[PDB]
Amino acid sequence: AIPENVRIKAFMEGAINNHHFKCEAEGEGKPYEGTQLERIRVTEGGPLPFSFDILSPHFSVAITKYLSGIPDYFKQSFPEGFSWERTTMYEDGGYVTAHQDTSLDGNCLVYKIKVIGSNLPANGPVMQNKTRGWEPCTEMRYVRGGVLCGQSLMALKCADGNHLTCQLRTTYRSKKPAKKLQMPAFHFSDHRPEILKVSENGNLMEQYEMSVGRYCESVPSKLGHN
Amino acid sequence: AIPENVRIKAFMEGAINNHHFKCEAEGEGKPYEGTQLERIRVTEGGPLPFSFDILSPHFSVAITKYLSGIPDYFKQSFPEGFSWERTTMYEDGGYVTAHQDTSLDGNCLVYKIKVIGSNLPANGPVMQNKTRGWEPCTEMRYVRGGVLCGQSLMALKCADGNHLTCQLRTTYRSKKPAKKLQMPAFHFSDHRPEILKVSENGNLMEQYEMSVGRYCESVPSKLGHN
Repeated sequence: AIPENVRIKAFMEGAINNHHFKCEAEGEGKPYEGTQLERIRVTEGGPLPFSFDILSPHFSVAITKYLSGIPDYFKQSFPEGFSWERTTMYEDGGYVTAHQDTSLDGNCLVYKIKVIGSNLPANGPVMQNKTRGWEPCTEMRYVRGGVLCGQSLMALKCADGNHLTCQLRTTYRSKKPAKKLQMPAFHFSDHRPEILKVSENGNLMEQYEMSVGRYCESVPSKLGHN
Repeated sequence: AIPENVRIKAFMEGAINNHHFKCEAEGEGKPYEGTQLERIRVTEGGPLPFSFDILSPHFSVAITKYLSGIPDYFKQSFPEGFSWERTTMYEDGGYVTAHQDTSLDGNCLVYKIKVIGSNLPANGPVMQNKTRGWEPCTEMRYVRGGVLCGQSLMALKCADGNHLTCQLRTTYRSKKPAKKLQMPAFHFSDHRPEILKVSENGNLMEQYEMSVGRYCESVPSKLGHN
């Protein structure tokens, strides 16, 4: 009860260091193959005076290839849908909070996103546009207080060859009650967001992502643990 | 120039919430298979009034199966060796600092470890000794300041079914000069430390680990990145 191919519509509203903007996205994904493409236009407040990379991971967790029979908390949540709240702390003091709602309308995923960022250094790589996109990352996921939690570390490539790192904490909340859901055991999700193309003078980004839900298979347990 | 079969000698000393302890370990590893085993004896401050799990990840990064031809910063550093410094911040306020010196004598690796932990909640899982070992984890590794940096998030299982999480930051420092080293690109390492057995009335822990160095292979790049 999510189709194997869907449309995506997203609407973002936010502020980074008090610079307000809006975006709208139109795209498509394959929820069970874990692949998706979004064409994201900054409709208000652009071209942005800061790196678009900081917005990228706020623009799709129902689209994930879940391996090893791990229960899919997101796909299970339809038709009701879900939401999430995230906090991102950058190692240089940048601090980004976000809230998102996800619903499904026929074959269209609809996302509403609020992002507020503060305390980004004025002369850091984000405010100066010196960043070159994200490394892939792995997010840990586990159940806490009856909902799903995630955390990950991410690394942003910089022009000079450094990485700028951050820590993400997400609470995912199904709009179904807990007793209607099969909850997963502790596991991981890998993510790989990439900007494929920038046009309209920085106002139109084509962004691809793939994500995979799995246990750790590289290192087997001697105790039969996942 | 590190043998396929090595002995491990490790010596750890420190205090957690002002509870002094000391440990000696004897063990063995296969540096290219990424597998190892330490038999860890608590020789002072036993029986530990806190969970031994918080010590576990401080007891071996020369032992890693490196895939995809990634340059091995640690195996390259012999015969000179290397050291590391780490900080671990637990989500409940617990805070642990550590430093370590690693040398190779014949086929014997020798570790000297200093570990200091403070601000651990008195009624938290660690000090109540109510943890059940670590989930496997994924560390990101990248170059900074001419040395190697690592970061990870780890998750401790608790008796009540919850997880207590923490963030690690590690600076790894070769004793070879940089111009003698082939530096790796951004990559990951998976680690899985497990307690296989406990004996001598709780003063002897047998601890197994496997580590794998790698890129993210589950989510292919569309831009030809690793």
